[PDB]
Amino acid sequence: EQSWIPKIFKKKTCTTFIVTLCQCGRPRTAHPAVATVWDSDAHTTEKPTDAYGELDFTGAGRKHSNFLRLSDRTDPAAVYSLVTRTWGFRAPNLVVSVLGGSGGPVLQTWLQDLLRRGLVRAAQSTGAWIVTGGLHTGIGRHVGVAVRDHQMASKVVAMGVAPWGVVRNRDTLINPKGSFPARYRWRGDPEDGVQFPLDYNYSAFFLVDDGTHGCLGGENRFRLRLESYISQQKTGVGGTGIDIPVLLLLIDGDEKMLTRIENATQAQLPCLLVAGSGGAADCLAETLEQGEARDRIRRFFPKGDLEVLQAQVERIMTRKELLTVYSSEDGSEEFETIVLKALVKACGSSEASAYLDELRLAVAWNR
Amino acid sequence: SDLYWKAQRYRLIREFHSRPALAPPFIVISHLRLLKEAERKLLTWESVHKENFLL
Amino acid sequence: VDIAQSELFRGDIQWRSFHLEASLMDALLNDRPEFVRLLISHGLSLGHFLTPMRLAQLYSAAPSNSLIRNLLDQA
Ligand SMILES: Nc1ncnc2c1ncn2[C@@H]1O[C@H](COP(=O)(O)OP(=O)(O)OP(=O)(O)O)[C@@H](O)[C@H]1O
Ligand SMILES: [Ca+2]
Repeated sequence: EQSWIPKIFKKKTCTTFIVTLCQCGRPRTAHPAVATVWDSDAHTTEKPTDAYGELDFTGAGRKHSNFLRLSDRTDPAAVYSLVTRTWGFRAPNLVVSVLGGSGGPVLQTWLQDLLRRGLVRAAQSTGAWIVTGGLHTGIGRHVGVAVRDHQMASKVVAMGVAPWGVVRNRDTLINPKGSFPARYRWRGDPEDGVQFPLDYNYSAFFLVDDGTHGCLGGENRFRLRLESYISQQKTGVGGTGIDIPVLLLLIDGDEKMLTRIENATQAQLPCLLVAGSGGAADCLAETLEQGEARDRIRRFFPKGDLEVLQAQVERIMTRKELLTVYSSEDGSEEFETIVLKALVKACGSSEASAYLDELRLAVAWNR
Repeated sequence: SDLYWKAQRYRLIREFHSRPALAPPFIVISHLRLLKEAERKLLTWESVHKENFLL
Repeated sequence: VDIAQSELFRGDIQWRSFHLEASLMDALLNDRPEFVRLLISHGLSLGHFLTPMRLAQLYSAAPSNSLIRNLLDQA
């Protein structure tokens, strides 16, 4: 049944060599005989997917974790249809994405509590999809801890997206013939910098391939594409259902996060901002509540005085209706009201046909 | 007194839990014959309820 | 304590674990439940904070000829 997947999806390869070190980010013994500023598409070769399968984490686990490798230049519809149809995941009544660098090995205890209490329980009640970095690092790791903790106190499905290059122990993943089972060395002893293992809390994984040995931001384009497609997708009974709402949750970060929100805001994707998250998150919260001064302090000094960040903020404020700020309220610990308030605000309509999704969530939650 | 009895009820049960099966007149033979991750899951479960209870 | 959170933790000032380590110790020795709650609430890595020397300090802080001191002396 999976024989269609390799044909439909392709794994990119660097192919062309661009300046020992290589601009393509894959310094090997020798780039292909066929092999300036290296480009994602100009200097890449697309080959059929060779890492699709279902990971079975060593030791404790559910023995069910879909792992797929795909090129960035891929339609979000195909992956969504595959996830909905092949892997059997139910149509999500809600999908919430988590973004932010989450600087430091660990996050603030209150923030973690908010995440596990608010986000996970809310998703569990409505069976929402939680999409984060598919890596046991930074924000994605914290979410996995939250999901794991909630699971222990019993499920919730939380898919993951991560660039293929940064993944660790990719050898067991690589299988052109397919790997229905697969053993992953998730307990990777060497914390070799960029290379990371895969958190085993997530139920599915998307390995964005761009012909690189590891880099950040490669999945942003695909990530936004998938969110927009889902935002413009109906749940159940084909189109007879209702639109699937989507919300983006940002926690601290850097200019990359600021770029992501701006792209998401341009994508008509509602966004929510957590107060006290940190750099790249507090600045926007203050603006909703000089701009160069905040960038100096709210954002890191490097490029803080740069007006590119200020210009993005102005564009961000230009569509401030779509986004909003979740005030911690001294640790409110509840945000279903905040999420509903955001979605209704983002709707900006009156036909009441686009509010069924918000109504259902309002019903699912006790609010 | 009611609370005290309820408490003593355990002491009774423990006493008979370990007693040899046979009766006193035949108890002699019994005397002669006499001569992890789940825990982590459990603890997490306890804490969650505590946290909910306090909140 | 309310003043400290209102003023010292209004958010206009950052903080560090080493900054709060001394204050935490004082609160524990002085029996300030509200403060210790507040300090821990401010993202303090307790595990990395506690030290056997500090632990000894706390026990040494027993009140005068307190019963605990008698037990410690006997120990
Ligand atoms: N993909 C992952 N990689 C590493 N650790 C993970 C991953 N997913 C979950 N974890 C959990 O994160 C923690 C990793 O740190 P570490 O293993 O040192 O901690 P631990 O729970 O005290 O166990 P250990 O005895 O293995 O040290 C463990 O709890 C591990 O179960
Ligand atoms: Ca809607």
